[PDB]
Amino acid sequence: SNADRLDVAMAADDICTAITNGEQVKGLYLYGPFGTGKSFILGAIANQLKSKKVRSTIIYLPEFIRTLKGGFKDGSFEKKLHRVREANILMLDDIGAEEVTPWVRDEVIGPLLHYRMVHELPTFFSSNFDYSELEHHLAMTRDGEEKTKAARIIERVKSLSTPYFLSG
Amino acid sequence: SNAMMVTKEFLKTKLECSDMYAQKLIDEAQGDENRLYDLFIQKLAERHTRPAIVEY
Ligand SMILES: Nc1ncnc2c1ncn2[C@@H]1O[C@H](COP(=O)(O)OP(=O)(O)O)[C@@H](O)[C@H]1O
Ligand code: BEF
Ligand SMILES: [Mg+2]
Repeated sequence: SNADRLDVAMAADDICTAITNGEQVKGLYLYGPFGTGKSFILGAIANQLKSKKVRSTIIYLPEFIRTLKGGFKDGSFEKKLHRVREANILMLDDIGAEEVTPWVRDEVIGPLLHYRMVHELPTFFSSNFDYSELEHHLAMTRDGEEKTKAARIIERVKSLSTPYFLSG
Repeated sequence: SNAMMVTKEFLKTKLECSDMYAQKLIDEAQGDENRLYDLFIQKLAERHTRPAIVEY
């Protein structure tokens, strides 16, 4: 895992340096067991960029989804929510840990990911799941339509990211 | 119908998570109850502490 850590460290270094130099980059999909420092590294990237006057946003997906599911009106969340899809640099922290809610998955997340895919907006992820596992998590049921929707999501995630494993 | 099923539904209920995520927690604990409980509380704390969106 020192090797894992080294690989991810130079990935993050390269990505921050490129972003700061105004280059096109692809985000990281960081995955692995609990507590290996995935969220920490996403935070380190955000703070590194901040140090260079580059903006970025980190969504904590469980609470994002909980807020959307529960409903909201006019506060900080609504104001921030309206910026997320077109944020210059976006990170989805702990995808896989949220409650799966089809309308949120398909009306908010899917379109968001499609947008960032086609406009090549850097998008990062952390998860306890690899892409295959995440695709299965995203399907609320065995139903065909669910399988198709989940597949759409995961292909967009794959187009947007390069996967890195951080070991126990 | 057995302790494992119970533990899984308990995690799904209290963390409000998917079956697969709950099973990931269980697998990670590898049969150690205290380890699973500690992990549960770590994630419970994160869930109730973190804002949905943080802008940098
Ligand atoms: N490189 C690191 N240096 C110093 N503290 C760290 C580092 N990585 C993690 N910590 C801490 O270790 C704990 C677990 O890291 P975290 O990023 O939450 O794990 P996860 O991979 O599950 O997202 C956190 O308290 C986090 O702040
Ligand atoms: F517990 Be972590 F966010 F994988
Ligand atoms: Mg994390």
